[PDB]
Amino acid sequence: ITALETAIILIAFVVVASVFAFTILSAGTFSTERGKEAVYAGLSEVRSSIEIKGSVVIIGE
Amino acid sequence: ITALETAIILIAFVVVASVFAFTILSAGTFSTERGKEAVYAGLSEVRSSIEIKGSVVIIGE
Repeated sequence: ITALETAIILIAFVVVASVFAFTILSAGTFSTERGKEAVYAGLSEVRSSIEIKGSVVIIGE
Repeated sequence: ITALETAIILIAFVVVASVFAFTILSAGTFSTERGKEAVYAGLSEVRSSIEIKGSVVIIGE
């Protein structure tokens, strides 16, 4: 009889593998998305800056 | 392939998987500490200089 029952365990191991595979795919997309987001944020930080030109003290009276 | 034997191999693979994971955890902690210690040691050496101020005097006898 080790054939009809053999099918049943076979199906169960397939299903859990597929569901497990489903979750890795979703997790991978999220993780890589955050990675590129950090690089773009870092570059914009360095590029921004400000310079100075002159110094005048006036008096209203 | 009845279910009875299938359980036993399952347990064995989990245990070796667990035991291997524990070793990685401990190993990673040690390596991290040594890397941290190297940076502190390097910084201290660079900042430990000495100067000479004034002239040099010879006392004859």
